[PDB]
Amino acid sequence: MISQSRYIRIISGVGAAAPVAGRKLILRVMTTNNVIPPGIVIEFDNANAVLSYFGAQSEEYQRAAAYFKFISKSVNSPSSISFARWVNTAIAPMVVGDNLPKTIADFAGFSAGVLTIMVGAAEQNITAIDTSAATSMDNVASIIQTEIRKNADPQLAQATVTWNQNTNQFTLVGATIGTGVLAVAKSADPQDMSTALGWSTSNVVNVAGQSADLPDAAVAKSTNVSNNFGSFLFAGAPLDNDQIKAVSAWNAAQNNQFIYTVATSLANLGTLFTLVNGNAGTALNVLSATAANDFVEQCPSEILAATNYDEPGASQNYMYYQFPGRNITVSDDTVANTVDKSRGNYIGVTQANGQQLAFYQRGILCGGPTDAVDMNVYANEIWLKSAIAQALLDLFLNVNAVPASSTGEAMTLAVLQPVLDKATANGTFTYGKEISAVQQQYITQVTGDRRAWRQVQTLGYWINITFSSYTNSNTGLTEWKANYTLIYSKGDAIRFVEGSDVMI
Amino acid sequence: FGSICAFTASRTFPNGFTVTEEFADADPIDSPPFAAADTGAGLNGDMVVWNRANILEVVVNVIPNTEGERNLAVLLDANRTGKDKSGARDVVGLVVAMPDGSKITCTNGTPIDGVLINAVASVGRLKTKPYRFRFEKVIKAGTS
Amino acid sequence: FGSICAFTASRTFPNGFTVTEEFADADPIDSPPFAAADTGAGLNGDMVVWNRANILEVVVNVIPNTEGERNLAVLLDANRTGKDKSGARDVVGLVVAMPDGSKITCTNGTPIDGVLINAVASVGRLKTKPYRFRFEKVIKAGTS
Amino acid sequence: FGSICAFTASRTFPNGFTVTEEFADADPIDSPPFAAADTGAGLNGDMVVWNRANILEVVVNVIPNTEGERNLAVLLDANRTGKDKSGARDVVGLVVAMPDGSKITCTNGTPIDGVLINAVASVGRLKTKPYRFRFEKVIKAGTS
Amino acid sequence: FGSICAFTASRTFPNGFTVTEEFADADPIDSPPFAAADTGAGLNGDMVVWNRANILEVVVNVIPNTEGERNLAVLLDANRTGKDKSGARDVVGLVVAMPDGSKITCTNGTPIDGVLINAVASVGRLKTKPYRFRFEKVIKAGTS
Amino acid sequence: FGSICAFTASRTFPNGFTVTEEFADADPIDSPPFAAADTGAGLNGDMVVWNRANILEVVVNVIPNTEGERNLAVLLDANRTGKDKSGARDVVGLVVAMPDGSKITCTNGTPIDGVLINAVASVGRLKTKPYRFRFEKVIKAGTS
Amino acid sequence: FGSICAFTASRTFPNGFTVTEEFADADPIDSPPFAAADTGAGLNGDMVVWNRANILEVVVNVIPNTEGERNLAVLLDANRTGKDKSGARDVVGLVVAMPDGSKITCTNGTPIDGVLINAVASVGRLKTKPYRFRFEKVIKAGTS
Repeated sequence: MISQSRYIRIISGVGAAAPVAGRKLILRVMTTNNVIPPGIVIEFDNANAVLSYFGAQSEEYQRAAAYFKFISKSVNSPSSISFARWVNTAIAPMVVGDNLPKTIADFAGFSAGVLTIMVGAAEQNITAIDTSAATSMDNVASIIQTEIRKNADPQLAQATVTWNQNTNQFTLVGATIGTGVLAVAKSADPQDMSTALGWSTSNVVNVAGQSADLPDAAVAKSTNVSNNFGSFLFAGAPLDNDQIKAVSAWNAAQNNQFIYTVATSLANLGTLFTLVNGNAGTALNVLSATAANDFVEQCPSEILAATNYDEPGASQNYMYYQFPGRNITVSDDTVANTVDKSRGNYIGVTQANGQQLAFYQRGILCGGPTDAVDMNVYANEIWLKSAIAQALLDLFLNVNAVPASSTGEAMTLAVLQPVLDKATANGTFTYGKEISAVQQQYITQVTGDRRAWRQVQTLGYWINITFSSYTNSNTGLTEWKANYTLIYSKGDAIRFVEGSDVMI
Repeated sequence: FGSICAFTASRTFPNGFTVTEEFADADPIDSPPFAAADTGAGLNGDMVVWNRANILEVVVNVIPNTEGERNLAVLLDANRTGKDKSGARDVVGLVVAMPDGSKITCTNGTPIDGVLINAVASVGRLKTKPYRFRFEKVIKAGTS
Repeated sequence: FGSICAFTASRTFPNGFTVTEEFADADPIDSPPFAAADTGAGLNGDMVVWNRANILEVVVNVIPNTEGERNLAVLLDANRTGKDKSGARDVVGLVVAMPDGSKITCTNGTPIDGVLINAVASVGRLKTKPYRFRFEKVIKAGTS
Repeated sequence: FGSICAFTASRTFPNGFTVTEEFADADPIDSPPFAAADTGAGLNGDMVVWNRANILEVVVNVIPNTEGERNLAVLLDANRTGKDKSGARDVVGLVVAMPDGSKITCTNGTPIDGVLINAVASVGRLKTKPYRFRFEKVIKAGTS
Repeated sequence: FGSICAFTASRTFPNGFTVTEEFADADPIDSPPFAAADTGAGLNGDMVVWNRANILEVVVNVIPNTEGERNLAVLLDANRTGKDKSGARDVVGLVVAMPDGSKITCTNGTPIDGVLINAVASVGRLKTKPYRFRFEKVIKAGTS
Repeated sequence: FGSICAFTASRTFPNGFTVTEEFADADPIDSPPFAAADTGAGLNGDMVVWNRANILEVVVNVIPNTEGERNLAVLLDANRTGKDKSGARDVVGLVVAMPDGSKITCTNGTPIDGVLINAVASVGRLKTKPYRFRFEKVIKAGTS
Repeated sequence: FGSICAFTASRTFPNGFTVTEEFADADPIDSPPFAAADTGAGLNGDMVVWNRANILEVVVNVIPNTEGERNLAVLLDANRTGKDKSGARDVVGLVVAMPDGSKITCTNGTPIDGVLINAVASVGRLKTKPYRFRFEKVIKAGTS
């Protein structure tokens, strides 16, 4: 009889939800674990995937378990995380691209006439390798390693072959460190390890000899590979003050695109604030010296990742969030006052009506007066910039041409209008805020048109577009551009309450 | 004289289309007066005032056989109600570019009125097309 | 100028007839505006919109004494209500061929208005015949 | 131009009388438009149609002082309602002979409107007489 | 041209008075149309007719300052309703003699409309006087 | 041409004032028609008549900037109702002297209509002032 | 000819703004007639009168693109009701300076009518802006 699942199929006990329904910023972690190859970025949609890939003992799983286990004021969860590799020390050339679960011990029968071809600087080959016994994959790796050692080539003289159980990757590390390029090609010999081993099939990652690089340069390569993240951090041991300052300056070079979260002690908090004064986009979180790490630096990242900007009411404040896993950092008013001068965030404890309450006390970012001090406005600006850029690129991609005339301006405004409607719906845009004389003068200065401050007071925003001509640097040819200006208001929030009780 | 209108639709015309033929003896881009408040006078001369609620209304006349008119007819037929036809619920947007700047943008709206087929007048010429619209939010960005 | 209308009837004129005399100072092939939606604005500025239901309407004026006018009168008299006369319930169809292609076809319809007998005006000429109609579905096959 | 009307009455004018003076600036032999059906459109675009009931109506203007006008006045006065006067309930018939054949006959009818006494206009001339009528059955014998 | 009207009142003017100045641009001796019957059509085409009841109405315009106008004003003031004034209930009679015989007589009637005081127009002349009337019985003795 | 009006008020103008500027293209000293009776006709032709109750109404147009106009404005403002102002309840009287005698006197009355502030027309001139009135009793002492 | 209007607002324009472009073929500074009393007449001729309550109304037309028109548009948009916008509840005042003195001042008022966006007429020119107003108290300091 037919299995009856051919017509109606019902699965019970899993109930997986829809993967993606909106736009969400996600955390990026720069780790020095040797498992991840330097040149790739890996995204995990669930904590169990991190557990399987890295292992239970790894600190990455410890971070991921805390990160995925978070519920915001609205019932939301991050649902995504990404990892990148930082090359802390010098690395020898390696070849690893093997993700297929081929380690079913199906290597017997390939013993006869092995001829693996390696395309290095100078090509060299390997004689027949006997893997008929195939007692274990470790033994097969050792037999392969010995036949690599048989060569007199400096790279292959002391090359090593390893194996990892949790993943399914076969790795070879060159004998020389600092410089070199190693690669393999697929041969036509039927008894070749090119197909038997993972190398030279579909995706294989080739990494050349590399010297140690600074973290500021390290994060740039990761951003070049992919930029689908927000609020990155550095894992492992804490960085030096100069390295932190350099990364902060690099982040400030980008204009309101990412947040840098760093964990510091009470002693070092005063010193860092002097160096990282200004440099918008940097968050300082105080670390407790009497307990475990607790990953306090991840506190703003989780709040950012939980937000869904497609839904109304997305915008939210950062000054009251309870993290049961985290521990207490400060408990005195004078210590809190000293920390607040340095614009540091922490978890503070207080008692009200016999109940102790602990929450993320502050949401202040270090930066200049022109920059957005609060975290919520910074995140809203990030989302707004991303949406506007995406809309403009879509308009360019889906039209024959955009004339340098009034028609082009009308087209560009029409494309941008729905994004502005969504921004008003989210809570990024607020209406009815009173405008002072200084702000009125600034608005009339930025936009030559007067009475625009009236519109930003009433409706809450103002936008206009013009076109002009310029010449690019690469060629002497003249081209045309467009310019637009957007003014909007920042919302206020209540964070302190005072009252008086009078009896008769 | 150099006046254009760019229409966009969320589903039918995601990228939008432009109309430039505004027709001869009809009034293009017409808007009825807007009522904003009402008053009442009580006995002994007291006056009370309250705010009324209304939305912006616009109508544009076009040449019987032009690309913009054909696109407008396509939009109206897409949103229309009929015996056996799918109804695409889409919100329309309009931006008007006048000579000497003065851009005006309307965000949320829908078609209201139209004429299904062409009609010939007594003189022997094709008649024009009303194509009424209504909108919710209006922003003026060209006071300069 | 080169405009014709072919009328078909379910029972009276199964093979149909053609009319070409569209008359001089009346409006031939006239169509009233078609209302498609209605709106309302609640307190605090919220806007709500719903779809109205309507059908296409067409009226054609003809010369008092012509073959097309006589066929139209025959069609109207068959469906009319009267003291002692059979009423043939038939569905009518109309296709309009304009110069430069642009065929327009209406499927389900019925006669509504007419003038029973000829009337003479003050100047001494015979008067015009309105012959109103309404239809259910309209399809346009005149993209060319 | 060569148009005549023969009026017959069951009681007052059993043999009938003829009228030929159709007056100058008013419209002789006028007939309002006739409505034959009504329609409604339900939700989802369904269309329903039903037949309305109506009768033929005709009005003829005449010279103030002529034999036909005097006979028409006699008929209206005979059927009229008054303080102390007999009311003769009679049915009227009308046959209209047009140039080039085309006879039109109306069978059952009654007078409805009129003007009781002559009136003088501002210019100094006598005014015309409306003399409205309505009928039940109409037959056309003017195929030629 | 040689038109004369004689008015009689049972109490105010037992012997009657005559009016000959019929004024220039207004309509003297005007009479609205008279409705005599109404009809209804039932389902399946049956027609039913009934008689309506109405009375004769007449209005005459006169020169602002003439003896006939003064007598008409006296009559209207006598029959009028006012704060403290006697109201004489009298029935009026009217006979109109046209050129070439044609006497028309109205028996029972009363005044309805008038203008109390003289009014000056924009050009600088006195305005005319409507002086409406209604009557019950009318007899025509002008067969000649 | 030689027409004057003397207005008197019981409280505001006990001795009265005179107005002589009657203005150019408006109608000075206008009076609507007066209805005095109503009638009905029952079945079988019986006629019944009853008296209606009405009062005299008069309106006078004046030049925008004259002494008479200013006095009329003062009277209207005195009698008017407002937020915080005393209301003087006074009875007004009017006597009109026409060329060749013919005095007309109205005893009990009150202002009804007016225009609060001056308005400018399109051409660039000040606009006219209606100043409507109504009265209770009218007596004519102009037999001569 | 030398006429100006100074507008003040309690919140939007605390110091006020002036308007001088009154536009050509529309009527600037127009005011409808004001009704102040009503009357009734009882049986036997008794007359009763009572005071009605009303307020002053004014409307001013302006050139489509001028500073005064832009300020008026700003005021109307500030007070208007909309989807998501603050509503500033402010009272407006108007003083009108005419040639040869004659100042007129209105104290408490509010905007009522306007046109949201500019419209183009058939001839190809921008259309006018009505900008209606109403006020509670009016004082005249123009005796000179």
